[PDB]
Amino acid sequence: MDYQEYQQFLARINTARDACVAKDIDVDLLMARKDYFGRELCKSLNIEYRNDVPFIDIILDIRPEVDPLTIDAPHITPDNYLYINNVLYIIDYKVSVSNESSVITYDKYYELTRDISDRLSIPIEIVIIRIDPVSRDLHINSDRFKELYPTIVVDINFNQFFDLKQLLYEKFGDDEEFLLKVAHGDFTLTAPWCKTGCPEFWKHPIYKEFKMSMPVPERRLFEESVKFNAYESERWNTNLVKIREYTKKDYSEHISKSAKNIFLASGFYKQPNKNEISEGWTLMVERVQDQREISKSLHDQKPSIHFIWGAHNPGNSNNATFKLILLSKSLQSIKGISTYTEAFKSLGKMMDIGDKAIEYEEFCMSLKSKARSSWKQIMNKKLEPKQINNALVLWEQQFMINNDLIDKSEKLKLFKNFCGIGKHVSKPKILDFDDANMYLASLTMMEQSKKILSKSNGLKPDNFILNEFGSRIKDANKETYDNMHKIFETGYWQCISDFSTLMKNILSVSQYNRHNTFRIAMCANNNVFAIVFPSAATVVYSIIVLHKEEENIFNPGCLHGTFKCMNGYISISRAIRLDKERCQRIVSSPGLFLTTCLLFKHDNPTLVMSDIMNFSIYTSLSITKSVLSLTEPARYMIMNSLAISSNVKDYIAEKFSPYTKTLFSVYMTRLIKNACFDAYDQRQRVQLRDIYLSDYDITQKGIKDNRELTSIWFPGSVTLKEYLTQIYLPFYFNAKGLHEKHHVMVDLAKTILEIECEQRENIKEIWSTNCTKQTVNLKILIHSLCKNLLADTSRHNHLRNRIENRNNFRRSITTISTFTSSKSCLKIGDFRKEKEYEMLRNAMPNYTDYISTKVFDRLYELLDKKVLTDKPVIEQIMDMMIDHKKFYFTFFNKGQKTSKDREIFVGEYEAKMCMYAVERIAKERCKLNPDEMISEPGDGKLKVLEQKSEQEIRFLVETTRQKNREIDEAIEIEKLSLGKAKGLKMEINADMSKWSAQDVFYKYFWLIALDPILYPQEKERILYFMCNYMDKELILPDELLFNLLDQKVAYQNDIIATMTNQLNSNTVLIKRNWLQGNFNYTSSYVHSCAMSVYKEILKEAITLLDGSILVNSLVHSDDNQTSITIVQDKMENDKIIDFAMKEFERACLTFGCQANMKKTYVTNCIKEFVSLFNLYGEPFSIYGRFLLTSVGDCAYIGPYEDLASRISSAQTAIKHGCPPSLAWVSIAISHWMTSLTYNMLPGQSNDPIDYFPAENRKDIPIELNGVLDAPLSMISTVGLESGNLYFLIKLLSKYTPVMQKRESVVNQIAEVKNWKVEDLTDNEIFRLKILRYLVLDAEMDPSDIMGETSDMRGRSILTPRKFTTAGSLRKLYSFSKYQDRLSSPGGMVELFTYLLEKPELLVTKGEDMKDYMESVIFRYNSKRFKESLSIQNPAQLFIEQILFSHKPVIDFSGIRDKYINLGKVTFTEAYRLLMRDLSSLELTNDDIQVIYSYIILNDPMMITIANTHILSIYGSPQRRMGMSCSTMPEFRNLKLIHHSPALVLRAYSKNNPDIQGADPTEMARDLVHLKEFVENTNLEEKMKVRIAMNEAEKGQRDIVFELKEMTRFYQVCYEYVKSTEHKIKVFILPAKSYTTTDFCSLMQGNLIKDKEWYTVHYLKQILSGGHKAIMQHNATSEQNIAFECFKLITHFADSFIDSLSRSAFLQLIIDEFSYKDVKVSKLYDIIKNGYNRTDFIPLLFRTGDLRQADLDKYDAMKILIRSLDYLNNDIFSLSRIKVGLDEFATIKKAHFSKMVSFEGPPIKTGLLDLTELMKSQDLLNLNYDNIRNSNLISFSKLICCEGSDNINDGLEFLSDDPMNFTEGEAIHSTPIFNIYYSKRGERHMTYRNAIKLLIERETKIFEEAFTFSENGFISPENLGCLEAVVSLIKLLKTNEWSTVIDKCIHICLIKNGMDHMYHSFDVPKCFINWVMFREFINSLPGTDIPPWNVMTENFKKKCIALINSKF
RNA sequence: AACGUUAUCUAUAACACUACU
RNA sequence: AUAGAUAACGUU
Ligand SMILES: [Mg+2]
Ligand SMILES: [Zn+2]
Repeated sequence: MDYQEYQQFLARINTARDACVAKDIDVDLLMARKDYFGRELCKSLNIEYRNDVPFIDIILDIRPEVDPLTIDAPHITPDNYLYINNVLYIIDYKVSVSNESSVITYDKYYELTRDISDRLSIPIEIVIIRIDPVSRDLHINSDRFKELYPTIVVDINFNQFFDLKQLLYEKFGDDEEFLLKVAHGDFTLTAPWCKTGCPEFWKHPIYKEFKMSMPVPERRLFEESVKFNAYESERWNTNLVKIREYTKKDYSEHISKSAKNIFLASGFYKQPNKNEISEGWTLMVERVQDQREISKSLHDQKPSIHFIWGAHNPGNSNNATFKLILLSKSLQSIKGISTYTEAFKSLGKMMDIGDKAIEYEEFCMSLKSKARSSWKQIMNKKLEPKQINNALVLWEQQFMINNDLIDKSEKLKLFKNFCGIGKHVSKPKILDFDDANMYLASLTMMEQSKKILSKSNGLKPDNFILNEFGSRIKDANKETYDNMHKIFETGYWQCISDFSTLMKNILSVSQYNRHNTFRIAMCANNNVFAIVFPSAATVVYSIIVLHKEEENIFNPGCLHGTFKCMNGYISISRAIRLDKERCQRIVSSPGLFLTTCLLFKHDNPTLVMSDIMNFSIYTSLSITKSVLSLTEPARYMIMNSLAISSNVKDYIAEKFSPYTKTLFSVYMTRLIKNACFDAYDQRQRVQLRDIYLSDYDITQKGIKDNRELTSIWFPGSVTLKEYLTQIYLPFYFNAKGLHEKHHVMVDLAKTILEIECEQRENIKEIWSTNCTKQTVNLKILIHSLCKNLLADTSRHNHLRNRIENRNNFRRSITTISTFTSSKSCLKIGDFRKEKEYEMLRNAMPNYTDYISTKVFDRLYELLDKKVLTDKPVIEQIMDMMIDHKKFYFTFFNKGQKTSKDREIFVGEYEAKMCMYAVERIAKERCKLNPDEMISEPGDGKLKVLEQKSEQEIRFLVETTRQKNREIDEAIEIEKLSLGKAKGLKMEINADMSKWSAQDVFYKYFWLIALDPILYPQEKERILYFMCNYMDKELILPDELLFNLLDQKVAYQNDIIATMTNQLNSNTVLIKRNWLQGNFNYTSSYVHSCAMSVYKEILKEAITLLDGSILVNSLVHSDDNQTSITIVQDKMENDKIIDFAMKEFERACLTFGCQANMKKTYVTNCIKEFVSLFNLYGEPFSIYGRFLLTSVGDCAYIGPYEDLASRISSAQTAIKHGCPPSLAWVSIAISHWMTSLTYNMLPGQSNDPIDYFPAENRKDIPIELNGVLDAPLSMISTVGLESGNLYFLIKLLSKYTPVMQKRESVVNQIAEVKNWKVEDLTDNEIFRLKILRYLVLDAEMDPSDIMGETSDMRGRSILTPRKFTTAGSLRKLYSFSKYQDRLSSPGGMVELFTYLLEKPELLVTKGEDMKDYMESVIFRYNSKRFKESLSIQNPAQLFIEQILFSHKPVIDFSGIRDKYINLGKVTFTEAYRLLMRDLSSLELTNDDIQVIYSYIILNDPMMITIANTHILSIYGSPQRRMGMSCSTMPEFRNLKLIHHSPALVLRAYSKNNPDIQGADPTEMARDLVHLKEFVENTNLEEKMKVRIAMNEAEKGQRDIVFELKEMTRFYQVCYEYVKSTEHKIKVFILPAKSYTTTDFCSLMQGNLIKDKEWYTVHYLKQILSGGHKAIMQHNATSEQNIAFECFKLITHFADSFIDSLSRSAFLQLIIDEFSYKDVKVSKLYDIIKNGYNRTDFIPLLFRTGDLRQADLDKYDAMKILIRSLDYLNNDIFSLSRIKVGLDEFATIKKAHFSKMVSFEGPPIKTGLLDLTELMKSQDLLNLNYDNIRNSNLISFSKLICCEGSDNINDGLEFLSDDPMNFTEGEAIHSTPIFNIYYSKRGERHMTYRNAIKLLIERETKIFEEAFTFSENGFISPENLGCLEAVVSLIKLLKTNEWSTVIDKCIHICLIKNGMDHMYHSFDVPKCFINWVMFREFINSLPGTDIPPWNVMTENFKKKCIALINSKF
């Protein structure tokens, strides 16, 4: 803070030019940070601030009476001291990331002060305060000091110092002397990881080819560089500098040529237009016709939607039996002849139950009841069909196939020709997407669908989502609620819901369907039925629709035929076969449909809901690859069309491959085709917003929001943000796993082998200068690598140690996560038995046998075979790099949502570890590189983009102004503007084609050869590794060989056979394709070096052009974002852009990369990078993806955790900028999906609303199948604790006393003991009982001082148990060993004893090979791990969870245990039993205290959230103008544990604080703290009692129970001992947030309303100083409230009040007002009797005081009161004072929006009441123009005349000093935009003058609005009319419109000087006769003045209504 | 499958819908 | 620089 110091340091940086003083200024910056932290800490702690006070001075201070010069005081200077309770404390402020400085300072101070403490007879306590800059976590060594001050609420931001340090580094980064000076140490290397190098590497054939490739000098340089040793040489850069100097000539020559190329460049770049697009489309259609088989028949189409629908019949019934009878009767009465009419009639006769409906119902209920009585399914009781009429009924809605009632030939025809059950090169058949007839048919189909579906439902729209979230959504936005109502009312919603429910029924009944039975499924609709035919898995079904009259059904091209029948027509759909995944997608479809509709329609009146519905119903239900082939390429086509420069034409001609098998696909293809042209047309209609820079931050930025762009998928006008949403969202409509393994595997192999062939036949040369494809310029690459390595190793000097520490190089193999997971891995060897396949090995000889096992099992096998050991991992990595000669790889399909899947490669363990080592080296190198982005954690790339955009905008504006100063001065001529400099902002968004396949691997070798921090032996070993790796062999998967060997017709041009010697071997040698994803960091790094070369080229070219350039290149892996800002005046921008693109391509090709010009594009402003956008400084993301993933897959273990998993996605959507109403929509959809999973919808069987005392499902807790209910900040912050938390806040608000109602949460939670339990309502009582007994433990006490937090306790209560099969588990070697141990006598008890001996292994990774083996063996005991190990189908789990809803699935024994002191139980019975049990329980005030203490008081985050909810106050709303990213601050600043939690647990397992890698004293402190926590929570005692009681109950030691209890104990300990986790969570907020309170305020204000956001401030200080698991019983202070109040008062008095009356006004407001319900006199008393008095010098001086000591302290911070009096005799400011002749002392500014928190008696000055001015909203702005252009309505609030004559005298009591006004200037750049900023206005513009102009203008307007009589306003008749109206308004009930009219007419009379008559106004004597009053008001000629007509007429209507209602 | 994350759960061991319609 | 399981996003 202290921004004055900020521009002081900025000026110092600007004037800085020497590296020898850069060190000094950096030290000064660090000292400034130190003293700023010290000042803030002292202010927080309410103590005096000192700075290095001498120790003798404090000795004298504490003991003045003792003589000096007798005890030798040490020369140490403590930062501060505190003497209380006869104890002295030494305080020092430290700002570091580690505690080394703190611990050494502690030791020194302690040792020095022991003797003084001994002699002075007073103990000395050393307190060291440490604050970590990146995360503001607090560290206090002394516990006694923490006891003295329980609450510490320090919260500050170091971002200013970080920015200044960044500026310093960028200003001096190139300076080598500066780099070596500021180095924190020297370059050192640890012991080499290996003792000997690899001598056989030099004879490797790959290295021979390498050597032959380079010319002789390069070979020599390489071979000496690989032998260079940094340790041996006197300088580590010697070889680097030598190589750089050698290559400097060639590098400079190439740079000079590339720069001088700019003149040759022409102005014709690759901008797209209609000609290119048309030619590309023609080429595309020609190519498609060549490849795909085009059809022109409508009958050849495939079903766009696998469904047919019809309206429901209200005339009929709804019972299931009646529906079945109606369906049978309809099927039995088919009229006409057709192919399958006889079969359908036979089916109708086949299920004819006759009139025996009751007997059939009895049978089905009996069977159902028998089934719903067992955990497992019933065996050995074979079912038998029962003959009811002519139907052999086997189960409810199931019918046996009776051959008697069906003809055999008809049966075979129906099953084969139609049903397809039982059946036995061409091209894919697609419809002509460009044929006019096909498009006409598509248009007709869509119009018919819209016509049928748009009809009203005819039924009430009541449903679960609306009922349970209407209030929340409507409060969020009324428009969204109305749109949802329109969605629900239409026929589209009914159709989609019926389809979903019917498809769910189909899925349910298809499980138990046999091969000779058929099922019937019904939905809510009485006309829609589904028939499910026998199956084997796949689901085969047909849809049947009964309708009164034909051609009235929704036919998405899937209707097989319509036939006449009784009471109308029956429509049969074609037989549909589907997979379970698509089945579940259809089931979940309604959520996707509703979300898509709401997202598309959100805030867009020009769009029509019908078109959005029509498009969404096809997008959501599209489960075919046809729409997949369209959604993906559309993004690139439309973006390139909108882009400034892109090669869209090629893309269309040789990439866009449409696959249109449906008419909807043709429609969407036409939509995309039109969108391309229309996007090219409208690219110039994008307009940027006006940047409101602040000279220290950028606010109100981004891109203007106006709808001019035509919408793509439907007619309408959309905003650019909405345009991007329409472009990008459809990609997320796709479904993953739509590829069939056969074809996708074949295509992946084809692509890989084709790339291999291309690289073998053509690519033979490695180094070239002409930029050959797949070639690298050697010289340039070497020079760039040398420069980048030098810079990186100069940045940090201990790189090798950091690499070893962070990547666990020293620790064991078992301590690395990636080596112990359960991912797939490959094993090679003689594995004949396990795989058994025989035909493959027999026919095909050369089979490199392989198997796919798990990583952890492979590691266990390797450890068992003694191949690997517990030695440091890196040594074993080197040993394996030498030993492992051969590498093998396999591949499979990722199953992504793209048109073509991305192949995924799996390698062996040895390759995994060696690649891990190399890639971690590269990653730790890249972490220092600013350009590298993978180093930045996830979601921080958005922040990087925002920072780059804002800094480049700043550079552009500054450079433009600086260059055009002279021209602007000359202007205030057209030729001068012509010759003035111009700006150009360009954004290149690029990706690289075939990043892994097409790459010169040799270029990485040099990156290792020139590496300094590697010893020559390590270099040799790594190079031998890569030489072996380039000889990798990819193994064809066994399935590919299976389906290739079973063709019987050889392929014409089989590349696989050619590479496999006609399938004679299953291994293919791959050389130049380093596998997909193996070397991300390495590749990325090299690309960053290439971007650095490009940056140098551009800078050199601009120097030749004599201009300014700023280039920012961001490189993730292959996706590159390059931003260029060029200011120059030589030639037009087109030549510059063409040159930039050409040289970008050249540089990208230089380093062996290849820019995908098809997907690479150029934009003026929009910067897309890894799916993150930055329109213009404004971050943006397509949050629709997270919204659509709300109904994704989940664990399906139980309702609560699935609700949690989907709320997770809802939260993630919120974090990306989703509006609150859409967030509620997503949450509601998630709740609906979870409810539908377990049949919990309202009215259904498992609906628990009836069984609980709840008005609606909101009252039921989440764990009891309730619904979420909390404000958005609650869910987004605490993560599902929001339910209980919000319930408790509601309780506090409802039941706390009025006096403490508005106090802090701590005061209320302490006063809770005074509640009357008899008042609580049942619902509340039930919820409190559930919290107290089901969640908490009864043994806890309200007097506890430390307790477990909600994070350390579970929440799930009801969890079904499924008797799942064991699985195969055969390939698992570790499983075989575990089974042998299990069969071994007494092995398990020995393993359990070992685990008890080291219990920390239960919750922490083992650090030893034996420990890892024991943990792996023990992990098999848990059935969950064994079940998860085998492959599973999420759809199968979902279906089984649906099916087992009614079976006893809840084990009530566990739920009973939770309360004091039979088998499985159903959900409904569980609810009944739980209510019966909780009825017997009881509550008391102590129980409520326990609940509140254990739920709220534990976590400081909970306290902060409760406070920010209770004390929130919302200010003036305003539209969201500029977004900005911000990370969430840590809510737990205090840290009680220092070591890592795993280390602390390891130490606590024993009692030895001294463990490996453990600091002794710090470890002892941590162990003491953990022991205190354990003994205070009684957790050890509770565990011991539990295990003892269980042992007594069983009679023998249930050892597994002991293991589980130990696991729970250590888990709770681990979660308590958690330090800061440094989670990276980014939120898009309307403003920048630095502190925690600012972040909370922005979050609260952003998530309340869609249209606008609010400014939120709190009545009291929300934060609380406490630890994670310690109850807090003390509130905070009020110092910050006083600070805010007095800052606001002083600044308001100075800015808006006349100087003469300022002191009197301040005295009065101190006298009687109060701020935030706190008397301002109390605040003045607090500030006066406080040590923070130097911040209020002017305020004190305006009341005298200051005791002559404040001046002394102020002088010490950087002089007599008598001087001050004369100096400030002139200056009348209340916040600004001048202590010296020029020295100025001021008070920090504050936002005026908090001013609403003031109240008191009115302050009447003249005709103005300043109290309303504080209470006002509009007139608090600082801009003169804003004040002068207000409305009379806002000013009207200030009118209090009581006998004034003129306006001027009353207005005299207003500030006459000139204020600031905002003015703007044009930027004159390629993207044209304005710049608005505030500056000091001249004298003639003041608050007085602004008020005068506003009042005169508004009074004239309102006067001419009320000139009723033609004579004039002052005419006697108009005066009489005004007297009449004032009499009327005074007599009748006061109205706000009446008051504003009265004030306006009164001020008009004041302006005309008629007030004396105004105060003489009365009821006219010529007029209580109300009838003639009505006559007169009805006679009033309401004028049509555009501003005033509305209020006048509304006033007239209100008055006439009131007078009518009066009588 | 590698990565970069983010958030959720931590048990000893033959049948759904059947609806405001 | 928790483990296990699951899910989602982005890159390869
Ligand atoms: Mg990209
Ligand atoms: Zn008056």
